Amino acid sequence: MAREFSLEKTRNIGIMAHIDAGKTTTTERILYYTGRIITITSAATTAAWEGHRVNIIDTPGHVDFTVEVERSLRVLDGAVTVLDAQSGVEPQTETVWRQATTYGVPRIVFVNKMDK
RNA sequence: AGUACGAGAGGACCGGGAUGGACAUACCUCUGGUGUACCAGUUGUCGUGCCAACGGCAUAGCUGGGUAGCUAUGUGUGGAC
Ligand SMILES: CC(=O)O[C@H]1C[C@@]2(C)[C@@H](C[C@@H](O)[C@H]3[C@@]4(C)CC[C@@H](O)[C@@H](C)[C@@H]4CC[C@@]32C)/C1=C(\CCC=C1CCCC1)C(=O)O
Ligand SMILES: Nc1nc2c(ncn2[C@@H]2O[C@H](COP(=O)(O)OP(=O)(O)O)[C@@H](O)[C@H]2O)c(=O)[nH]1
Ligand SMILES: [Mg+2]
Ligand SMILES: [Mg+2]
Ligand SMILES: [Mg+2]
Ligand SMILES: [Mg+2]
Ligand SMILES: [Mg+2]
Ligand SMILES: [Mg+2]
Repeated sequence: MAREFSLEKTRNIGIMAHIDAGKTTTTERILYYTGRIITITSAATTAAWEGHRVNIIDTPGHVDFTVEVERSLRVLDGAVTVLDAQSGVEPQTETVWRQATTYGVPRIVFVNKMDK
């Protein structure tokens, strides 16, 4: 009938980072918070945050699996680049950053592992 | 401590615990073995005059169990600090 969320409230985002940076943990926490008033599977997951629809795609970090990053950045609108606090930008962080730049995807950086 | 290291794959030193193999030793409470003067079942035959009950011989006649002792495959202990 009528779409439950308008175009102005849609966010198609991908979580990308170097290996072990915390993409899966971040996605799990995001899903938990959006679902409270968690198994991560499938290409994309749909959730709601503050009246906004959020499609999340969690990407792999290894350079061996750059296909997933490519095929996700192709269809995504925004990206969250996760950085390990102790090491900052790492080689696969650079690789995913260049892929996002090639696809012209806006990015927000998130420094995870501040407690480490 | 998935820490140091490592692009990644992977992946520690040092330290702290648990639990084994093999070996040694003591020991029989347990699990089992043996257990020829323990209990019981049973065949053939000869006896105790006969019935009943018993004895001899047949590998301890054979068979099912089995005390102590002696025992391992069983139970403790050791090579720690
Ligand atoms: C985000 C996510 O879920 O990544 C998953 C999904 C993932 C990207 C996977 C790695 C790999 O198997 C991938 C390939 C390319 C494998 C070949 C084909 O089967 C294709 C169709 C297949 C597509 C995707 C797939 C299944 C993931 C992954 C990495 C696993 C980590 C390892 C560390 C050493 C051992 C491996 C992860 O957990 O990050
Ligand atoms: N100390 C700490 N560990 C984290 C944090 N986020 C994730 N981790 C852990 O670091 C590892 C990161 O792996 P994962 O989240 O799967 O990351 P991915 O490789 O980017 O998908 C896992 O062992 C997590 O438990 C964080 O903020 N702090
Ligand atoms: Mg992951
Ligand atoms: Mg004994
Ligand atoms: Mg005894
Ligand atoms: Mg005679
Ligand atoms: Mg008679
Ligand atoms: Mg004779």
